[PDB]
This record gives sequence, structure tokens and C-alpha cells, in this order.
Amino acid sequence: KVFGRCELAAAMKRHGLDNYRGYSLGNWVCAAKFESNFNTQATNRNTDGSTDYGILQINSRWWCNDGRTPGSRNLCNIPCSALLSSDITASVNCAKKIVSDGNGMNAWVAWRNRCKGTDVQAWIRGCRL
Ligand code: NA
Repeated sequence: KVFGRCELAAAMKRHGLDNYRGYSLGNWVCAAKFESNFNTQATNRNTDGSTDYGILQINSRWWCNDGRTPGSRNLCNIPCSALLSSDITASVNCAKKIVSDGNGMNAWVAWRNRCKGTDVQAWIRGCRL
């Protein structure tokens, strides 16, 4: 599924990301825009053989099992395929575990490089929430 900006803002708010670990909703919408262009089916194969999955491009080295990332972890206790659903539950619940570890939203390269230190609330402005 390819979300609209305000559509994803509403869904992420309903799924409890607004101010999760102190990160305003605009941070999460900005991260999804630059990680996946709001496409839940986005995948990216990394140099190290791990893969990034879904609207927040969550990586198989740590967070999910894809059966092809040897010696990796599955800290979200999910198949990586769960991160590609039109239903953002698995992506949101896994993102909540990720952002609760030491480095917060710095875990997302696109957030660090394209959202952090910017007017992120612009991403939810005009939206009915
Ligand atoms: Na894994």
C-alpha cells in the first residue's frame, strides 16, 4: 500500500506513534517519506546481505527473520514479511522497540539525514488528526 501523507499521519497517530519516546508525529511521517516514499512494500538489499523492509525500512540484521541473513537477530520476533503489510501494526510495534534502544530515531539513516533538525511538523500540517 502507498499511503498519502495525512493518511499515514492519521494511521501512525491511531497506532500510538505521536510523541512515542518524545518523537512528535511529524518525525515518524518524515522518516517514512524518506525511508520508503510511504510504500509499505518497499525493500532494499544492503551490502552486508541484510534487507530493509516496509514503510520504515526495518533491517533483518537485528529486528526480523527473513531466513537469508545468517547470524542475525529477530528482536521484534516477526518474519520480515510482516513489515510489508498494508496493516502498519507490525512496522509500528517494531519501530517502538527500535526507538526505545540507545540511539532513538538515529537508527533511521533517512531520519538522521533528512528529518532531524528540520521543521518535521510540516509533514503533518493541514492534516485532520
Ligand atoms: Na534477522
